[PDB]
Amino acid sequence: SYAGDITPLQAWEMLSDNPRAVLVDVRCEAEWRFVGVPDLSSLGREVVYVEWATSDGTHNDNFLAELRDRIPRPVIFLCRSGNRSIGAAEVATEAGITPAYNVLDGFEGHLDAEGHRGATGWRAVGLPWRQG
Ligand SMILES: [Br-]
Ligand SMILES: [Br-]
Ligand SMILES: [Br-]
Ligand SMILES: [Br-]
Ligand SMILES: [Br-]
Ligand SMILES: [Br-]
Ligand SMILES: [Br-]
Ligand SMILES: [Br-]
Repeated sequence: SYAGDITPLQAWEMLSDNPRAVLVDVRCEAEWRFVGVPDLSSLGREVVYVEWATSDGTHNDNFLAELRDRIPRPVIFLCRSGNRSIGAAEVATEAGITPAYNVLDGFEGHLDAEGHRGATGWRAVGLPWRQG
């Protein structure tokens, strides 16, 4: 039902090929603040921030209303590790905000053998990001 899963580099490529494509960071405010965020300044646009889950881990029941308010064709959804963003992509799709894509591996990726993230995901592949 949602348009597809794309890897972090594919997401960057899609944004770079489509001036009206939108990156929606759906992580909670605590992750934006303490972990960091993608940086689209080199593409002359802003990231759209709408929490899927709030920082207590529970769903933002105003997500759709906020999403429709805050966007800006392709709309690309980014979570911590690529999994909870599928729900956001499905909500976008059902709202006719399409094509809606999910970023595999997310911003931080999976927990590796040492109990560390930063192995896969947006930052691991060095796509533009900032935490100050
Ligand atoms: Br679609
Ligand atoms: Br990749
Ligand atoms: Br476009
Ligand atoms: Br979060
Ligand atoms: Br916070
Ligand atoms: Br925003
Ligand atoms: Br998320
Ligand atoms: Br994970």
